[PDB]
Parts: sequence; structure tokens; C-alpha cells
Amino acid sequence: TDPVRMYMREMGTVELLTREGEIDIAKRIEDGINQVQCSVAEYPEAITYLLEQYDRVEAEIDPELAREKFAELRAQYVVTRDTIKAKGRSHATAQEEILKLSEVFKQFRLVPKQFDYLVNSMRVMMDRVRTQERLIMKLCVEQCKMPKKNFITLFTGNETSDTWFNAAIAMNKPWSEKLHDVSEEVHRALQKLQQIEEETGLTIEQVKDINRRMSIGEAKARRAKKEMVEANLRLVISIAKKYTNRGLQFLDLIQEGNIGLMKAVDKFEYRRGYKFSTYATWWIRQAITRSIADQARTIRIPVHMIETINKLNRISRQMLQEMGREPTPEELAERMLMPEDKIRKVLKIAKEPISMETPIGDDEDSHLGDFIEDTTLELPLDSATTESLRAATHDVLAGLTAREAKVLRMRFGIDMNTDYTLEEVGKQFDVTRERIRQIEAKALRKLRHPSRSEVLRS
Amino acid sequence: LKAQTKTEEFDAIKIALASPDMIRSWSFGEVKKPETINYRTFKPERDGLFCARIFGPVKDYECLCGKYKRLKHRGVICEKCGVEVTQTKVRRERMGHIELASPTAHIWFLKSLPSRIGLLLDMPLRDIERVLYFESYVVIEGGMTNLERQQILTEEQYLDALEEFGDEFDAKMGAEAIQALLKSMDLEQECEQLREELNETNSETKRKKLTKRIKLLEAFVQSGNKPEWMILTVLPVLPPDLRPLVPLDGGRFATSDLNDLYRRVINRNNRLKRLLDLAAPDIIVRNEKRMLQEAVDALLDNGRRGRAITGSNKRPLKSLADMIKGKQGRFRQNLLGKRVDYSGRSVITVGPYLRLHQCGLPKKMALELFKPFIYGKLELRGLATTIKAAKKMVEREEAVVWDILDEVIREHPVLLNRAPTLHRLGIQAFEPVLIEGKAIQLHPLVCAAYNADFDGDQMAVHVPLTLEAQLEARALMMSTNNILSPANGEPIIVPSQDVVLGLYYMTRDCVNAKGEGMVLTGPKEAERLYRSGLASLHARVKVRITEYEKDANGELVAKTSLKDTTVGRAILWMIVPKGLPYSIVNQALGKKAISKMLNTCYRILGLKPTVIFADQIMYTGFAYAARSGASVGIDDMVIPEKKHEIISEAEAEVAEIQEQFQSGLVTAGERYNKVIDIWAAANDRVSKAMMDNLQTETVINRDGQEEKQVSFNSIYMMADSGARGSAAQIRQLAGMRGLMAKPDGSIIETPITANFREGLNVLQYFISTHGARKGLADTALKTANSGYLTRRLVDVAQDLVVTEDDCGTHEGIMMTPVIEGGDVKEPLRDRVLGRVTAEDVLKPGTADILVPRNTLLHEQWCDLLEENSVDAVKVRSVVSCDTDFGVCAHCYGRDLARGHIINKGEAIGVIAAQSIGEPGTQLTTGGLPRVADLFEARRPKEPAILAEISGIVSFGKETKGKRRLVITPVDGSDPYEEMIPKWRQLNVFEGERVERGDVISDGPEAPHDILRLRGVHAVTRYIVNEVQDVYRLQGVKINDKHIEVIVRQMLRKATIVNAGSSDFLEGEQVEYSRVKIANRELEANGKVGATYSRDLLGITKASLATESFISAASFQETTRVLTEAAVAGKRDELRGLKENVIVGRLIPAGTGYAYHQDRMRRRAAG
Ligand SMILES: CCCC/C(C)=C/C=C(\C)C(=O)c1c(O)cc([C@H](C)CC/C=C/NC(=O)OC)oc1=O
Ligand SMILES: [Mg+2]
Ligand SMILES: [Zn+2]
Ligand SMILES: [Zn+2]
Repeated sequence: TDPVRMYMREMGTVELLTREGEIDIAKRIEDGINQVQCSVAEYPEAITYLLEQYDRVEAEIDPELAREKFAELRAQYVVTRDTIKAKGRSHATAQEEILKLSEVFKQFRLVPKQFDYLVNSMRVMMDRVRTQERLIMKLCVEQCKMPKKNFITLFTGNETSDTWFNAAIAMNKPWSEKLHDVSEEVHRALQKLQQIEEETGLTIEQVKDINRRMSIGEAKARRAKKEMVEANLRLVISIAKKYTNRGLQFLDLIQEGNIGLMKAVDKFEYRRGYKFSTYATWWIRQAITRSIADQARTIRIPVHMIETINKLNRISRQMLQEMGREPTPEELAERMLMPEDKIRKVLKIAKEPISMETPIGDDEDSHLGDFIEDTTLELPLDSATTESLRAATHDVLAGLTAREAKVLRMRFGIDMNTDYTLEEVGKQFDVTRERIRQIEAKALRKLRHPSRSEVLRS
Repeated sequence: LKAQTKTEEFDAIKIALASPDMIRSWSFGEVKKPETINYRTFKPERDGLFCARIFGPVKDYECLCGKYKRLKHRGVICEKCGVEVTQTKVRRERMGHIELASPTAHIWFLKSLPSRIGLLLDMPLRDIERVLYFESYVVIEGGMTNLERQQILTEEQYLDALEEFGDEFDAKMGAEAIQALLKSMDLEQECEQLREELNETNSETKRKKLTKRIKLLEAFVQSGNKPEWMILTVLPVLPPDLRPLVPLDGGRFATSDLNDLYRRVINRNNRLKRLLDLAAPDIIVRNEKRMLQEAVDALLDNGRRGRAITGSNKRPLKSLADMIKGKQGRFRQNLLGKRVDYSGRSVITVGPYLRLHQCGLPKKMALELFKPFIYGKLELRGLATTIKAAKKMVEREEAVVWDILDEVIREHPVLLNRAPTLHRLGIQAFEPVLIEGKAIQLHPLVCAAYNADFDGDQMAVHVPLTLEAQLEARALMMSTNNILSPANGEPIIVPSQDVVLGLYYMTRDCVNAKGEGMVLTGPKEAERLYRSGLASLHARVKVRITEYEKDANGELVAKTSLKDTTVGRAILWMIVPKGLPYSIVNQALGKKAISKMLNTCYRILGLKPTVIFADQIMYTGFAYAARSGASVGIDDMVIPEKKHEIISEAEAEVAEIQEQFQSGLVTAGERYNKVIDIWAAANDRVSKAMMDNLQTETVINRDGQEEKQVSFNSIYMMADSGARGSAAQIRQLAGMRGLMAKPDGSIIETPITANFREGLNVLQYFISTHGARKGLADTALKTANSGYLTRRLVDVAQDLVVTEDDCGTHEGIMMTPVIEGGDVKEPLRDRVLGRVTAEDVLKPGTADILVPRNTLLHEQWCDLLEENSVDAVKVRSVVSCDTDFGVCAHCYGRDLARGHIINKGEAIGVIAAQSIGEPGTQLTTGGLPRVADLFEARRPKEPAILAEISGIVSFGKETKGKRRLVITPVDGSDPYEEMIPKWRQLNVFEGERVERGDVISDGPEAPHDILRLRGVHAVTRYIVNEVQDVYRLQGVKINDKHIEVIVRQMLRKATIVNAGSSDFLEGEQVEYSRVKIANRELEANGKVGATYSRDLLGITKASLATESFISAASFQETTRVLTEAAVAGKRDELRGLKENVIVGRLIPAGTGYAYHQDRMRRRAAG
């Protein structure tokens, strides 16, 4: 019927809250953080990447202090690598310094940008894993006419080595003999796979789980915040009901509002007895106002420009009653920090300005722009003459020494392309430069008889 | 042997749906920012709704960053700023595009009435929207499960039904659904099903709906189009320099509304594009999408929803939709109609030294008008070095140039057109005579065509440039070739008013005058007898004269006589030429007769010598006027001697009828209705009082006693002559002046008994108002109404050219003189002159072929026909004309302002349309709309019914609101029984056989019937015989052809009755059948079949069936045509007229006739 009510009615599913479900979430959010924080705290290459850039930003906010903590971190790793490879305390107590390290990882914040990278990097690296994995199945199950029943029993063991491949061919079953036609292919996918086990530095088996607990941890919080905002549809309106009709149509400010809203929910911290709303209002009033000014007039316009305006707009209406008459830019700029034409330059870029498709009379219902003459195009008797110019002139150059002509025409692009430097015209002809100059002037000496062009002048 | 690739004399136009990829074939880029220009340095920011990076450089041949400003570095692109340097003209050619966040739905097809996205899905309107604004999910390919595909669930249901069937069914909501939907359906499929059900069930609502549905469909398949495309994913944006951003003085600005409108889509979209990446709650993004689809349709056809306001201004903005030119309907709308170079105008006056082929144009306009010809001609003879200066000479108005200009002018006609261009004569070519003044001078004789007086009418002028035009101008448009109204064979370049007073004056006779009874050699001594002061003009006198008569074999035969005439009439005979009877000027000469003199000179000595007559008929006609010194002063307006007498006499009657009324001998409506007669009678008498007295009471005396003769009072001679006046109007000067009717319509039982020569009293005046007011008002309207009418006709004639030579059919219609009860309301001769016959004509007695098969009936022929008592004639008329897609010359007839038979190519449609709608203005159920009733084909309120079938009648069942009437065939199956409302009076005989098409109730009857029942040569006579009672009633002479030719368009459709190849019930162009049956007749197979039945289609409803879609989409709803036309991917193979003009190539009639032909053969040619 009508988009707006729908939005409203749509919002109608109240779903109001008290303080309780308020904060109750904020942790649900926060879990998903850690859970994923923790989830990522797990990644060697997440961290070995952390080293490489650290070396890149440090080979190019207190640097030495920064140089220090990197040490605690750097210390706590290498030990843990040995709690793996030296296999002391078989991923039980060697497991623990693996844990100690991850803790070190779990403190403090950063820059959201490298983040969504790693986030990505993991999962894209996660891609290649199911990349290589999607290869083996179409090549054994669908290819070897091999049942999927038999494919998950034996492949699932390792999913990297060839233990299932050469053990499903010796089972002497009817689906086994087919596995040969792909021996060049199965060898190639398990290779890159173990390679990921090398690139990742973690078993392809164990590397899923972690990536996931992020992924879910992802949901938990994603899911969470979503809920938060829906709470406050009503907030936004109220305020956004303020900024209305300001050179911007309703739903727009409010959408923007629900952005300003939706933003606020992110930067928050419930561990703060400051009550959620008045933290919204700002971030809402933020976008919706800063929304308006930069996208509302048909010409953009910088901010301060907006403000410096309303300064005036307000003052003049303030000025008006002071001098119950009328305020003159000299006067107005007077009441100002402002210079003057600087002002006058200002006046002109207000006005939105009128639509050409405005009606004017009805002499035959005219329209405005039915009347804007062109200025680019060239007059016909204006163009025609030009035509007479090239000719009547070309009419003249022939009357001159065929050697001089090509020397002028070079100087003036005429009948040619780029206008030839009255030097480099020499250089082309040799006999430079002055030499040619005289030739030039020889031309001009003939205007005993230029009653032609002379007249094509005025 | 090459096709081509580059650019070429295309023909025809393809419209259709728009692939996204295909759309991207169009854009030089994606606008992606809502910016415009810089704000301080009024540059255009890239890349956004104006750019250069995309659309083009601002300034001819110039990169944006500006590194490259030379007419050298053209196709180069600036390294920096994505700008090829080229003329700025591209930023008026180039287009853009935008990628959408959400697929989004095209408001034209979603609402342009029968919603394509609707009926194509056979899914109702209300739901889709419901799906779109996210109200409810909809099924799609549910497969063997529990639910239909195009079925719809609520969220909760979807959820319930989700849990039951995990996959294996599909349901969505939001654009993608419908998108999803369309992609997925297969047409070809439903049809064959649709095809069967068509065959499985036999029911009229059904096959009406069904077969009508299918017919739409396979059209779509036949298109090329893809229904996934009725939805938008990428949107093209119109080039910037057309929704410009001009600066004004005082450097405010202005732009077209699209920019607002544009800026809105861009805005929403992005923010939305944004939203996703925020993974914002679908409750918002739902809303977003919903908003986008708003902005869009804002763009496209604002008005089909809440109607986005204009920004800034209250008022509504301009949607592409609104900016379609032609646009029109229904209906309006004129088209002004481009402006034009070489042109101008002013106030106009007389100029009677003008020989019909010329007009007086002022030195000054003529100067600026022909300026270049002058610039050239000046430097040619070399009075000017070079044009630049040549200009300065004419700038300077140097004396030389005046002489010069004369040169450019010599045989160089110009166009002269006046106010509402009615019939093609509203424009007429003259040669120009140079003149001082800033007035245009007019040839008087012509006034009467244009309709121009001189109380300020302005006529405007044009220049025919092309070599061509100067011939077109001279051959066709030139004053002279237009002197026979193409409306109606008579001359239109008749003696107007001033003049015939003069003529009438001369050709007159006073009883006993300066010369009563002498005899002079010949006119030569006749005039000499006058300017000598010796004879009176109109003193009766015998004189020697010679007429000629070319009776013999194409040959001129002389003859002398002592004709017994007057001096004046003698002196006139000087003017007459050769093959004319003296007998022609012997009498008194009315303007009534004097045009008739003119026609005759033309139908016997033909053009040239008709013309030069006409100038001389004028020149003279003025001169003896001025000499006669006719003039009017109060004393001329004779109020009959006995006026006041009667008044009181009838003034009596009334006091009588009163006496009786109060004594109630008699009633009120009675009395009234009584009184008002007698007043009526009085006015007829106080009329015919003066007129009896005014007429002749010129009682005078020669030699003897007294004689009385037709008066010379100044004003009689006005009306008597036809110069001016109407005895109807006279009666208002002398005798009583009518009766006024008050506003009611209800006429007042006490006439305005005084007149103009007498005072009017207050009350007399007062009542007299309302009238003249209402009148003025009428005219103001009848004229608004005449127009909208014509606009419709020409809308529908038009594409109709005299194409075929002689179709060669014997089939024609039967002419009788009109005989309305009493006396012949219109002779049989008028009806038939100029037509070409079906079959040879026999005398009264027989074995006597008078006229043989098809002959074009000239005057002689007629006269022969009238000599023989001859009395009815079958004739060839264009509703007969077998030729399809045109009109054979022969089927037609003859007219032109030129005398001989039509020549191929002339645009008889239009020129039909014209001659009707034109005089329509002067019309008076009845009158004008009563006309529209004919051509609109409107049933009357209460229409008679007729013998549906011939065969004996009988009434069955009973009175159940309607009596079923059962006709009964002697032979055939009898079953015809119609259910009739018996609450109206019958006529038919009850045990009587009823010839199908008999009067079975009385009262008006509805043409579609007459057609269907009685016949074509029947209906086709109804339309005219009845249009004709209107104009005829109004003294208005329009010849039937035209009407027939309209009628022809009315019945362009026909209904099939059998098959083999067409689609059984369908309504189709008797055209396409006439061709298609042919293509079975000995052609492929009998198959079978098919037969049809002719349909009567209202004009307006006729029009809107143009093969040409451009044509048609200018007459009705537009938004529709395109919408509906672009979907079945139509092509417009031109051919029609307008369409060629729009796209401004050459007219396929006229001149351009000769041309097009030359091409249509090369099309389908090898
Ligand atoms: C998009 C669908 C509609 C197409 C049209 C009508 C488009 C019209 C444009 C673009 C004009 O601006 C325009 C023209 O092109 C041309 C003219 C002339 C006055 C032609 C009018 C009469 C035509 N002939 C006719 O009726 O048959 C005798 O007047 C216009 O206003
Ligand atoms: Mg006038
Ligand atoms: Zn550049
Ligand atoms: Zn014909």
C-alpha cells in the first residue's frame, strides 16, 4: 500500500525491553568476541603473520614500550613450539604453555582493518582446504562409481595422507578398481592439503574446529547485536522526527538514524552504568544530522559551509527585528568574523535552485527551460563565414612561394595539425632560425593587397 | 558482397525489452555518487550524475584535467581524468547505468493496466505487491509436495510448512521471488495446455478469456524478450546534457527534475549497498529495498503511487514518463509542433492590386527573411568582398541591397498561413510583392478560404528553401491551383462581398434611364457611352454582341446576335472569355450565381483562363462598387408603414386568450402555448410586411404612367446581392426583432417587438443579453469541440493514400436523389457527378448503353443523364474499393480543387478528415456531437430491434422480465429465440413472416446491427444520409466521398467465422484476411476456410489499431502503448505518414509517394 506504514507496522512487533535483557545481551555479544578471540588466539599463522608485519611496520603510541610486549609474546611462542615438536608433555602440559601463549594473545585491542583480513585469511585458507577436499570426492565417489558410504569411512581418518586411497583399491570391492584413473589426481590434492598442514602449520583435521568456534562465536554475537538494534527502532524516529523536512525526506533520515543507532550498539561496554539510550542519541543525532548536510542539495557542500550559513540565516532573522527593516551584506558581514564578498560569494551557493521544469505562464503552458538559450553552439552565419575564412585565406597562401606557405602553415597548424613552433619549424627544414624569421615577415609585407581578409576582419 | 556495419538508410524501428548486459552495452559507465558539480569551481565531479569521465568533456575538444587541449589530441584520453577529448556534444548522447543492490521492479509493466507481470503470471495484482513490500512469502516450484507454485504463505505458515518439507519446495519473498518466478516459468508449456483447455471446454467467458490470454502469450515468445527482464538489476541513466545543470544570470541555477529524482535512487541504493556490509537487521534492509523500489518508480512514472513531491517546491516532479513528446491522450492535445527558422508574421491588410498569385510583404521582413540568399547573391555579383562584410552592407541597409533583394525574390514563393489551420488551404503559396509598411497584404478573393477578415487577424509567413519546395510551393500550394474547394467541387475563390455588390450593381436595370432604348455597336461603345456621362448603367438597351460556342469537335464556333440587354451588362461582357454564352450575364447576377459563372469558365476553358477571369472579375467588381456610392444612413431601413398597426391587433388576441384563461375556458400550459404562436405569427407578418414594401416600392414612371421595380434602397441591394445581410437580420432592423427565450431555454411569451432603428427599452435590452451571451458561449465551445473532433478523424484517416490505380471491381453503391418526403432534399445529380460507375447505364428503354461500365461522370454525361430521365445509379466508392492497404483511383471518384480524377499518391485520408471537421464549427438529437454519434458508432439510448433472422415468428415461455422470441425458418433450424424486455411497445405482425432486419420495435437503431443484418451498402448509407441531414440542414456542402472514406476506416476490422490458419473467433483486419484467404483460395490448401464477419468500430476505437505503433502511441494512452508494445517486441516498418515525419524523413504520399515506392521494392528485393 504505502512503504512508510509498512515500515512502521513492520516495526509494530514491539518486542520492548527492560534493563535486564538489556545488559544480558551485552555479554552474549562479548562471549562471541572472546570465543572467537580465543578462537583466533589459536592461530600460529595468525600470529606468524603478526610477526611479519611487525617487522614491516617496525622496519617501516610509544615504540620502546611496543618493543617490550612483543618480547613477552615472542618469548612465549618459541617455547610453545617445542611443547609441540619436542613433544614434551604430550599436548597435555605442553598444551598448557600453548595455552599461556594464547592468553598473552587475548589481551588488548588493535585496528579492525588487519582483522577482517585474518578473519578472511583463515577462512580463505579454510577455502583451499575444502577446495582440495571438494576435488577428491568427485574424483572417487562420482568418478570411481564409488559409494559415499565407503568414502567417509576411510577418507575421514586422515583427509591428507593417501591411507584411504590405496586402502579402498585393495579392498577388492567392485568400486575399487576405478580409483586408478585418478591416481595422478588424488596424489595432487593430498599434496596441497598436507601443504596447508604445512602452510597453516596445523593438521587439516584440527584446523576446522577453531575456525568454526569463531564462526559460531560469530553468530552468537552477530545474532546478539541484531537483537539489540531492533529494540530501539522507536528511539530513532523520535529524534529523527526532529530533523525532518530539512532538505531530506523522512524515511531517509530515519534509515540513517537506524545506522547511527546500529553504530552505537557496537561501541558500548555494558560494564558502564551509563544507561544505553543517551549513548544512542548522540550516535543517532550523529549520522542523521551529518547525514543531511553532505547529501541534500543538488550541489554538494562542505560542512562548515552549512554551518557558516545557518549562522547567517539565524542572525538575519535575529537582525531583522533589531533593525525592523532590512540587513545589508556590509552590515551583515559586520556582525561577523566575516570579510564581505566572501560573504557575497557565500549567498550565491545557497538556493537549491529552481527546477527548469517549472511552469511560467500558460501562454501555451510554457516551461522555464523551454527558454534557456544555448551558448555553446555556433551560429550558422557565424559558422559559414569561418568556412569562408579557411577558403579565402587558403585562396591567398597559394599566391605565395610554395616554400614560404609551408612555412607559415607550419607555424599556424593551417591545413595541418599541431601548430609548429616558430623555431622547430626550422630544425625541420634546417635553415634555422632567424633565417626563417625573415621569411615569415616577408609574408606579412604582402598586405598591400589583402582587401580580402582585411574585410573578413572587423 | 557486403552487408554493412556502419551507418545507413535504415528503415523500421525495433522496440523491446532490455537485457542488463544489453543495457550495459549502453553505458559509458556507472554513476555511483549523488554529486553534481563542484560547488565552488562549478566543475562536474566525477564520477557521479554528471561527469566527464563518463559522459564527456564539457567544452569542445578538451580534457577535464586539461593537460590536453588541442584540436590535435582528439581521441586521446587524459591520463588523469577519464576523458577522451571530443566535442562536448557527446554529453548529450552518451548514457550511464547503475548497479542495484536489490533487483527491482519496473513500474510500467507492474501497473500499466493489465499488468504484464500480472497476466503473464496469471497471478493477480494485489498479491505481487503483497510479495514485494514483503507482506507475504510466495511459493515457487513447490514440486510434488503440498502446495501450488504461485501459491502464497504467511511467514508463520512458511515456517510451519518449512519444518515439514526441508527442501524440495521453494518459497521466497521480495523482488527475487517474482524475478525467481519469471525466470522459471515456461510458456510454451502452458499454452499447449491452454491450447487443450481451449479445446476441452466450450464456453464464451472462457474462450474469451482463455484464447485471448494465449494470444497475448506466444506473442511474447515471438518477441525475443525474457520475463526475468521485466525486472531491473541495472538501470540506465539518461545522458547528462539533457537533464542539464545550466547556470543563470545572478548565478542562481536551474536543472531538470530527473536530477533530484536520480539523486534519490543513487542515495538509497548505496546506503543500502552499505547496509549489507553492516550486516544490518533484515527488518531495516527489508525497509530499504522497499524504499528503493519507491525511488525508482519515482524516476520512471511518477504518479503511480504516492507521487514524490518536487523537492523545494510543493509541486510534483517530472518523470521520464512525463517527458515523452507527442505524449497525448486521451485525448487532446496539439503538438506545437516545433518552432522554425525562416519564418515570421504580422497584422495583415487588403491590397487589392494583387493578382491572385501574389501578396504584399513588407520591405523589412522580406529583408531579414531572405538574408543569406542576399549574402550570397551580393558577393556573387561581387558587390561584396566577403560575406562578413556582405552582412555589414545589409546591416547597413545600403541602398544597393534593396535592388539586389528584388533579384533573389523574382520567382520565389513564400508560405502564408493563418490562424486555426483547418483545411489544407490554411496555407497557400504566393509570389511576393515588395512593400513599405510592416503589414502583410492579402489577395481579397482568398480571404474567404482562410477565413480572415481584417479586424486584426495575423497571418504568418514561411520560406520554401529547397529547390524542391520552391516547386512544391509553386505547383501545388501556389494560390491558383486552389480555387476548387477540395471539400466540395465548387469554387472557393468566389467573389466575396464588397465586390458582388458592384457586380450585382452593374448587372442591373433601372426602369427609365439615361438611354432607355438606344442601340450600340458593342460594349466598346457601351462603356464609352457611360464614362461620357451619357447612359445609365442599367438603362435597358439592345446591343450587338458576339458569343462563341465550341459545340463542335473540340472547336470554337462564333455567333453574333442583337441581344436585348443593358449597358452595364454590356460592359461586363467585355470581361467574359470566348466560350461563354452571353446568356450568362444577361440578368442581374448574385454572388449566388456568380461563383457559378466562375466554375463554368473553369469546367469549359479550364484553369488559367478561369483564373485571369477571376482577378478581372474582382478588379472590376470593386470599381463599380465605389462608383455606385452605395452607403447606408438611418433612412434606408424601412419600418413598414403598418408595423405598429398589427402589433396591437395581435396585442388583441392575447387579452382575449387571457379573458378565457381566467375564465378557465382554457388552461395555463394551454394558454401560454397558445399566446406564443400569435406573437410568432405577427413577427412573420411584420416580417413580410416590410419585405413586401422594401422589396419593390421603387415606383417609377417612364413616358407614361407608373411602374414599380426591384428597389435600389442601399440595403436591399446588399442582401439581394449576397454581399451581405440576411432578411432574417433585416427583420431585426425594420420590423419586430424575434422573441427572446429566457435561460430555461423557455422562450418568453412576449417578443422584442421594437427594433434597431427604434430604441430598445431597458427590459428589451436585458432579455436580449442572456441570448447573445449564451451564443458567444456556444461558439466558444462548438469551436473547442469541432477541433477535438477533427484531431480524432485525421488521427484515423491519415495513413491512407490513393495507392492502387483501379482496383478493378464491379462493386459499387447505389445512388438515388435524396428525396426527404416532400421535395428532393438534394438532387441526384449533385450526389453523383465525379463518380465512376460500376456497370454500363441503359436509358429508359434499353439495349441502350448510355454510359459504359466505369466511366467518370462529367457534366455533359450528367446532362446526358438528366436529359434521359435517368434516376438512380450504382457507383464506385471507396468503401467498395477492393484495393487493400489503399484506395484505387477508380473506386474513388474525381475531386480535387483540380478537376480530373484523383492522381495516385494524394493523401485523400487527411484531406477527407479536413473538409469535415473544418466547417463543423458552424454547426448547431442533433448538431455537432450528434455527428460524433455517427462516427463514434454510439448506440442510441433506446434502440430498435429487428428481424434477427428472416422467417416466421412466435413467442415462447413468458414475461419473465423478458419474452423469449422464437423466429421460425420455413426450411432451416428454427431455434432463434431472443429474450426481450416487453416493457416497450412492439410493431411487428404476430403470425407474420419477418424479413430479417425488419422493424421489431420502433425507435432509433444501432449501426453495428444494420451493418450485421441489413448490409454494408446499407449501413454505409446510414452513416452518411444521417451525417448529411446535419450539415445539409446548415447549408453546408460536404461531398459524401470523404465520409465514406472515414467510414471505411471504421470497418477495418472483421470477425472470422471459420479457420485453417487463423485463430477461429478472433477479430481481424479485413485487410489481412483479404490477403490470407487469397493465400488459400487456390493457394496452399482450402484450409478451409476461413470466413469472417465485418465489424463496426468507433472511429476512435478504430484508430488505436494502427500497424504503426508510433502512430498509435501518439493518439491514446501512451504509457500503455509502449509498455504493452515493447513487450511483444514490435517493429514499426514505417509506411504510415506521421511516424515518418516524427523521425523526420520523407512523407510516403505527395511527392514523396513517387520516392518511397522506389525503395519498398528494394526491400524484399535481392
Ligand atoms: C514518443 C511517441 C510520440 C512520438 C512523437 C509524436 C514525437 C514528437 C516529437 C519528438 C516532437 O517534438 C514533435 C515532432 O517530432 C513532430 C511534430 C510535428 C508537428 C508532427 C505532428 C503531426 C504529425 N503528423 C500527423 O499527425 O499526420 C499528418 O511535432 C512535435 O511536437
Ligand atoms: Mg478576425
Ligand atoms: Zn585530463
Ligand atoms: Zn477501388
